[PDB]
Amino acid sequence: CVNLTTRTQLPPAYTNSFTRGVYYPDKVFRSSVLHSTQDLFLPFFSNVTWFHAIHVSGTNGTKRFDNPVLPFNDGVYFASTEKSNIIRGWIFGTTLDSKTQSLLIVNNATNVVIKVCEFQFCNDPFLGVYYHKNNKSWMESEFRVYSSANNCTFEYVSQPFLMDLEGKQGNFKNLREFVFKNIDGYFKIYSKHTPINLVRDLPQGFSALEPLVDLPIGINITRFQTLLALHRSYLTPGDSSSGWTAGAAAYYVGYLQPRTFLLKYNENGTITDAVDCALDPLSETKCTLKSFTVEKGIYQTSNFRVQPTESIVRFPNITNLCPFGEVFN
Amino acid sequence: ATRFASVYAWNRKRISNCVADYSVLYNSASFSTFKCYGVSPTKLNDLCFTNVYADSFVIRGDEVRQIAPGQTGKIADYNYKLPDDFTGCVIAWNSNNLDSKVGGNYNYLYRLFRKSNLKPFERDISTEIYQAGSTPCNGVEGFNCYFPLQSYGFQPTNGVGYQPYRVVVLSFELLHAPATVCGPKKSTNLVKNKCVNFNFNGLTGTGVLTESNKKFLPFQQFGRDIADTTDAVRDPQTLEILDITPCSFGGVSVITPGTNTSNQVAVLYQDVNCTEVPVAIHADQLTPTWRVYSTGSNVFQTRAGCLIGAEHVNNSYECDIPIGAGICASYQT
Amino acid sequence: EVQLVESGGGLVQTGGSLRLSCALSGYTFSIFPTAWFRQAPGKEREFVAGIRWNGSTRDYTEYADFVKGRFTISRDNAKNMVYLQMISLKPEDTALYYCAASDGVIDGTNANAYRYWGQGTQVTVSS
Ligand SMILES: *[C@@H]1O[C@H](CO)[C@@H](O[C@@H]2O[C@H](CO)[C@@H](O[C@@H]3O[C@H](CO)[C@@H](O)[C@H](O)[C@@H]3O)[C@H](O)[C@H]2NC(C)=O)[C@H](O)[C@H]1NC(C)=O
Ligand SMILES: *[C@@H]1O[C@H](CO)[C@@H](O)[C@H](O)[C@H]1NC(C)=O
Ligand SMILES: *[C@@H]1O[C@H](CO)[C@@H](O)[C@H](O)[C@H]1NC(C)=O
Repeated sequence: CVNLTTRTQLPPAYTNSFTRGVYYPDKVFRSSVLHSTQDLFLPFFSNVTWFHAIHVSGTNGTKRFDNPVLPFNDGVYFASTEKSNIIRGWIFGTTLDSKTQSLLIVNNATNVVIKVCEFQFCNDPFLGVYYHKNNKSWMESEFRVYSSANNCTFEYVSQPFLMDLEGKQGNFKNLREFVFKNIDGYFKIYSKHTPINLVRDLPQGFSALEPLVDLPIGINITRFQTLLALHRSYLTPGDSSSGWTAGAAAYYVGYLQPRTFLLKYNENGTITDAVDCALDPLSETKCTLKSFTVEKGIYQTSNFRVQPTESIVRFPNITNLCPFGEVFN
Repeated sequence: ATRFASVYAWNRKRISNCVADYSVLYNSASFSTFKCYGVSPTKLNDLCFTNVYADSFVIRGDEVRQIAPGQTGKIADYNYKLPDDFTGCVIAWNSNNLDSKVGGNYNYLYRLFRKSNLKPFERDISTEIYQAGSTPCNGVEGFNCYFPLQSYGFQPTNGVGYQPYRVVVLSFELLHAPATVCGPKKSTNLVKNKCVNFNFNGLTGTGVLTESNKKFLPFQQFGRDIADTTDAVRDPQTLEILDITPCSFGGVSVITPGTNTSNQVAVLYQDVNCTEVPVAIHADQLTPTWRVYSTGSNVFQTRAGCLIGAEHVNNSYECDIPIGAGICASYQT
Repeated sequence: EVQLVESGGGLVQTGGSLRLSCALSGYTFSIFPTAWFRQAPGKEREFVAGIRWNGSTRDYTEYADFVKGRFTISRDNAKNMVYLQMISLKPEDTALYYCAASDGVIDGTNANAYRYWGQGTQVTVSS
């Protein structure tokens, strides 16, 4: 119910996705098995819609918050590299309004609230925490994600728990990767947490995203957003400046496509490596041979066919004016 | 439920975020009626319909007669019109406990008239009074201000048909979610080192379950080999992994000399331990002959399998009848 | 079966008074409204009077305009019976009077909707 004021605009940064964005297709266990599966996946090096949520002072400073309406398409890969856990929740649905039911996932400490209700989402949803100066503690006091909820159909609440809310600075160290999918009346949420030391871009390391939760939900998700633990500049430790501000935090986005992937399950059924069939001819040969190593030789991978450029239909001429018009005229 | 909503205010309460066991819930078994027109949780105990809702409401006894599909009249018209084609069952039992009387609590009224019948799935919760045909009214004692909500027979009642029944319809109108929440939780014990048919979360297979040393991941449930065939299953009730193998699966060969010489023969069971041979053929055939070849003093084990009816001898001769694995049988003494 | 019996009526001098009794049995007369109708030679059946039990505090009475201010209708639920008092009768009041009840609550003026009808009694007014 609050509109963001004085928000800067910058070009959207891009970066290669590397091998990140790999999850277990199912719960089956395999030992030292090269399994080829066709499903939604993030192609390797297929760009990333890098977004920034950072406030920097000075003449060259910039106060950028990235919470747009990114289309969900047919699955989304979301990577957050940070340490203060500014990213807290996500918003999905078709209209993202009370007109139609919508999904709402919020990590506001205490519990991870998941709901499927006709939420009245505002223009700029966010999770704003005010710094209570009486005892110098962080708390949530700007829950403007939605004005009201109606026609509730599903709710899930986790056990109590709390984490640090201060916007610690320095090189990001915690990487959280999630894959959101929506297939045949099921919303699949994957997750994985890793420690790192890089400051920007997705690390080249490979790590599979194990299944986290499956939700029975009937909403037809087409568009989604993100929720940041906004730090209200009015109530901050050491200052009470006006406007909207936030600490150091970076996150990435990715779009899944229907691809065939060869996964190498090790002796204890944990994905150690993945190969994309439609990435390069070498990978296509590898996944056609169902092996990660190819020896010298020539292998027929597939066939190609020039698709019809256009459709042409030709029938005899009009000929002499028939009595048909005369009958109707 | 301690408090049951009235028929005119029936609640479309839904159940999820848990897995239920209808068998335990059915301990009372006090339901007066059982009208099931599909794969009911009681009838079928191996499905987990997702969009299943337990409508918490109370109706008068007679209304139990009008809880059939496509029904129309009184309750089926204005109070509670269930879907014309609803998948589920209707449960009704006469309690008369919460009402504190055998006639019916006054708070359990039922809407009527209003000249607007319900749809098979809609609800019209409203306290508005019936409108007259000459002048609108909304209460008091004006012109035709009949209250649509009429209390049940609070006065003494003779027949159970005029008493409040705590009727809940277990209708599941699945639209996009096949099955996520289970009502029934039929289960059995655990058997190991024995050929049996096992059904693990819908995966059906015949084999000999055995303790497995494989370390499945916490999320992992099933297992498979390079051949894409199940070879290990995790117990859904405990963090235990059990292997799966064919029961015995052997073939029977008859090592027999020429009938012109003798009639006694030997039986070879392919790649099976001799201990399982007596159960391999079930020993249920005619008492002589086969039973003698089922087991006996002369039983030998080889890479080929189990041989019964042939006496193993240290002496080695030319291969007369090829059995396999460098082992042959001969009729000579 | 629902049975309605009408008593009273007869021949009365113009300007007199009369009382008609309608006894109803076989259903719940307390709540369902009861309506008195009169049919005259050459006249169809039309609403004349009615009484309803809203169930809150009182019984509402509806009177037709042509007899408004002169015809009174009352109901005794304990006795399951209806009184209809008439004063200052007129020659045109001569007719056969019926009392009707409904299996449910219906509009008072809806004579057809009344599923139960009694035998009725004849009333004649002489100058
Ligand atoms: C699946 O298999 C892998 C590899 O076999 C397991 O890796 C194991 O990881 C643990 C620690 O993460 C290693 O522990 C070490 O074991 C040695 C030998 O017993 C011991 O001397 C050390 O002091 C230390 O405890 C272990 O060696 C290593 N390999 C194994 C167990 O074979 C992995 O843990 C397995 N997955 C699961 C879920 O068990
Ligand atoms: C913010 O701006 C949008 C843009 O039209 C407007 O619709 C909305 O009412 C404004 N206020 C809020 C609280 O979103
Ligand atoms: C798409 O969405 C519409 C409305 O949101 C819904 O009616 C339809 O079933 C959906 N189709 C799917 C999920 O395939």
